[PDB]
Amino acid sequence: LKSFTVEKGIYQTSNFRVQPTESIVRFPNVCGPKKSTNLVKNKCVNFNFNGLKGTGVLTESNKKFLPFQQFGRDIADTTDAVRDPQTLEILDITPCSFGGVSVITPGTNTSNQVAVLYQGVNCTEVPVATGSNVFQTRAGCLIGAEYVNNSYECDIPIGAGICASYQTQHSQSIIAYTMSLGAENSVAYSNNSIAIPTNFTISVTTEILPVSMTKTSVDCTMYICGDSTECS
Amino acid sequence: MQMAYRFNGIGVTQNVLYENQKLIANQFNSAIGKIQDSLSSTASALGKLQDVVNHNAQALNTLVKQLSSKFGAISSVLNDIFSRLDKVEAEVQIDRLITGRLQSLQTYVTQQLIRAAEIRASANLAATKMSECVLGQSKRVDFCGKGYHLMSFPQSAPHGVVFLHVTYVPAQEKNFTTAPAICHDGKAHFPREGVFVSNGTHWFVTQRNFYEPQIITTDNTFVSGNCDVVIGIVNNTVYDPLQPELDS
Amino acid sequence: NLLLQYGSFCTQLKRALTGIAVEQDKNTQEVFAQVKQIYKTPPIKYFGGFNFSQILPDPSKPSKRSFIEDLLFNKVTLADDLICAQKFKGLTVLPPLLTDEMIAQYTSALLAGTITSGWTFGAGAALQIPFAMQMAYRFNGIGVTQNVLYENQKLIANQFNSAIGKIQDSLSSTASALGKLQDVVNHNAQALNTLVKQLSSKFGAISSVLNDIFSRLDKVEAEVQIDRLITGRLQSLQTYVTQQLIRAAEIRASANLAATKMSECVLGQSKRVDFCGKGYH
Amino acid sequence: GTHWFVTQRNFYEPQIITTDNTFVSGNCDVVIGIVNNTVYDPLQPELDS
Amino acid sequence: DVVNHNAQALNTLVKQLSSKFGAISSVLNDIFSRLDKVEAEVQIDRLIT
Ligand SMILES: *[C@@H]1O[C@H](CO)[C@@H](O[C@@H]2O[C@H](CO)[C@@H](O)[C@H](O)[C@H]2NC(C)=O)[C@H](O)[C@H]1NC(C)=O
Ligand SMILES: *[C@@H]1O[C@H](CO)[C@@H](O[C@@H]2O[C@H](CO)[C@@H](O)[C@H](O)[C@H]2NC(C)=O)[C@H](O)[C@H]1NC(C)=O
Ligand SMILES: *[C@@H]1O[C@H](CO)[C@@H](O[C@@H]2O[C@H](CO)[C@@H](O)[C@H](O)[C@H]2NC(C)=O)[C@H](O)[C@H]1NC(C)=O
Ligand SMILES: *[C@@H]1O[C@H](CO)[C@@H](O)[C@H](O)[C@H]1NC(C)=O
Ligand SMILES: *[C@@H]1O[C@H](CO)[C@@H](O)[C@H](O)[C@H]1NC(C)=O
Ligand SMILES: *[C@@H]1O[C@H](CO)[C@@H](O)[C@H](O)[C@H]1NC(C)=O
Ligand SMILES: *[C@@H]1O[C@H](CO)[C@@H](O)[C@H](O)[C@H]1NC(C)=O
Repeated sequence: LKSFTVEKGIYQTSNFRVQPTESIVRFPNVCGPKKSTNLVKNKCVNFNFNGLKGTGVLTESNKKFLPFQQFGRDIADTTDAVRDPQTLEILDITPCSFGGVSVITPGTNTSNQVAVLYQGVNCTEVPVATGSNVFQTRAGCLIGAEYVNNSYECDIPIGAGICASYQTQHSQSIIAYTMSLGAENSVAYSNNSIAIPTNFTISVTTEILPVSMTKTSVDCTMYICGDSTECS
Repeated sequence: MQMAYRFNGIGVTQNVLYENQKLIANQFNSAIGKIQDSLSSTASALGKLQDVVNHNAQALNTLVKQLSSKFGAISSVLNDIFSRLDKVEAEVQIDRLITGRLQSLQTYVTQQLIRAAEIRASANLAATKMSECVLGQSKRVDFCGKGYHLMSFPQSAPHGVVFLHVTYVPAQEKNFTTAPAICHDGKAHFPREGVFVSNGTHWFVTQRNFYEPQIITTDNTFVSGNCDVVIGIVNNTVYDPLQPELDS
Repeated sequence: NLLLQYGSFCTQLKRALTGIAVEQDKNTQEVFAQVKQIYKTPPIKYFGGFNFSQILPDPSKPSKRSFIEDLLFNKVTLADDLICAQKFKGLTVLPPLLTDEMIAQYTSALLAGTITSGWTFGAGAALQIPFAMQMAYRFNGIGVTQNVLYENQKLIANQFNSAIGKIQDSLSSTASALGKLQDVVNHNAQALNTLVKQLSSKFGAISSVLNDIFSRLDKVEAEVQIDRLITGRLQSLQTYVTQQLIRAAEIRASANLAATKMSECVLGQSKRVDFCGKGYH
Repeated sequence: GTHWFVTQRNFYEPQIITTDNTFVSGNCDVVIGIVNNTVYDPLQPELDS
Repeated sequence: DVVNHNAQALNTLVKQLSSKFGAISSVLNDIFSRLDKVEAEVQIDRLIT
């Protein structure tokens, strides 16, 4: 934000990437000056298949390919499956997990306790992609908040209905909860009866609407060239 | 009389203002004092106009800071191009700088055009709310104020306008027995206004918004059918106000 | 680092996309969450001879949506896998704040308010009222006296049930009736697919792969070719973000219209001609 | 036919022209294309007391 | 204003073919005739961009 004061809310920060654990090279079983390695499945590694490099989670895929078909591609022509030269069964390739990082905190006017959101990524790998308050959500993993079953109005939105609030917990901490949509009210329908109120009040509310914005105008040569004659 | 007009549009007869006139005025003045306290306390209330100011300031401060961008050139200072180069690459660097600054200016103009379309939509909405609630009474639900609309007052603001919507909310509930019609000696009575209410022993008519019982007469009801046609009909002797006048 | 020389394009692109993303949740909140309390269904189901049972939520469902809601959720074809290759190229999809279970609960609350209380649930507290006088004053809201529907309650009830059955048959039999939502999903899918497919464009350089330029050429000419590739890809991304902004203005106009339709025709009875369908509303 | 009636806007429900459903304004000279009726009053025969 | 916006946009699209955009000439075939193809495609590249 380029500011020394950060207010209350959810704020986007620099993202995170799951780096490859190893590097895997596959060559036919005459190859080049470099030599192949062993296969690693279901983990984030670098891959190489006869020159087709990259980083991906190689899988235990059961894809059926035609015998001449060495590679495959997605609908957007991105390479999704390869034929390993060592093992001619087909391995589907999915490059590793990542996501945007959002910081959920109350304002520095109030406090400096930090809860971190990892959007769309499961908590099974997030703190080693430090923890101590972990909540798993379909919208993404959450570090630094404790889940509370008590439903309230949404303080800071996270995603998939979960909202985070700053409350004393018995002490101040950040706690996540499923949002409350309001109270619950059953109106007993019965055709013998109506219900009409007796006393009425008068109340005043507020509505705010923008009408205009700042008028601006731009000189060509002064902006682009800055009073240079040969630039003009 | 203006309050008698505004109540007349929301299902309230003219007399109901004057029967609570001091109380209505006191509640109105208390609500004005409450919104004085709310505007004095909440410094985050004016979010949209401060957001308009922040949008304009951010757009100008990010267009101005793009002058220092090289856009892949040797420098954004043109005298470095004009003093440390021959012209055959200097024209290439000029082309890069002019194309980058013109692209940034095009981006700023496109952002201003999109935001001007959004601000024009908001200003058309504000002019419609002006013409419908300052110049009239809004018959459209949840347009000016939640509930039955009474007034709205325009207040000037930096790059915008602020309305003070005065609403009408019923508060104290009660339940009564009802009938779609009441049949007296083969005449189904349809009320011209109001719904039949029964307190247990007697039958009354009452307006749908606040409690106002009146004895069911022939003046407030009209007949166009018999007992059989109305489903869920009950019996009561419809009293005739002509009957004391017949004995006069 | 060569993208840093172009400066602050990426930050304002991220700001514009986040301003779209928060606006989507604001649109959903202002369309659906127009009611203070979650009203529930009463056990008495004789709604003046009507049949609201399949617009009301089905209690046998795991996620208790209504039957017509289940039809609309089944008719829309969805990019599920289409989500793989766009994910791998830096494009993410954020989940919506209000899940469809809570949209179902909000619609159930609006239904229970509209059915058990008329249009009074939007102003203050919901209060019970029968349907003979309710549809009679709504019939009085269109210029005919209240006595006609007291005479013809059963005929109008079976007419409304037959119209509900015809809508049920049409939404069971036609997936192409949901054109505009399928147009929204198709537009987003083709925009993302066009954005991913424009990485393959060489943009007049020797290759559309950055490693082919970087790993072999000398540094000045490789910087020239990467500048060409960055200029082409950034022009593509700026065009994508600009078209998303125009589509966001269109979606904002549609969501404001839908919120007005909710607040005027679900929470009331509109006097506008042909605003909520042909004929008197 | 020969019986002039007041009718609602959307449903053909004809009722006899009474003072309960009609109001009076002006004499029968300035208005255009107007006809005759024996206007009933339901309250009128009840007053014999 | 709608008609003038359409005519002005089409005309402004027309005269920017005269804009050389840092290339040697507005006409492509002059660049093809004067130079061989290798630098010519660079000049045409600037024109097309
Ligand atoms: C309607 O409600 C208002 C309050 O909302 C009532 O006004 C109060 O009346 C009591 C008793 O007369 C006073 O002690 C209070 O000072 C009044 N004001 C407030 C703010 O409470 C009013 O009397 C009610 N009217 C009816 C007809 O019930
Ligand atoms: C209201 O209409 C629904 C939809 O036609 C009826 O629900 C059906 O009821 C039959 C008989 O019980 C079942 O065989 C169907 O499977 C039901 N369909 C659905 C979608 O639920 C319902 O019975 C009707 N209610 C009334 C009171 O007539
Ligand atoms: C007015 O229109 C309604 C709607 O069609 C008519 O109701 C139908 O009448 C036919 C013929 O008697 C029946 O076969 C249908 O079953 C009726 N519909 C329903 C839902 O029951 C009605 O008859 C028409 N005429 C009048 C005077 O109301
Ligand atoms: C997280 O991962 C575990 C196993 O890796 C899986 O069972 C669980 O469903 C995942 N969470 C979500 C929300 O999908
Ligand atoms: C109902 O109202 C009448 C007024 O005519 C009154 O005499 C009677 O006591 C009331 N009954 C109850 C139960 O309040
Ligand atoms: C009123 O409600 C009762 C109880 O549900 C029902 O038996 C009765 O038929 C209803 N009457 C009308 C006229 O709807
Ligand atoms: C009303 O009176 C009729 C006879 O005139 C009777 O049949 C009917 O049951 C009465 N209504 C009620 C609710 O008792």
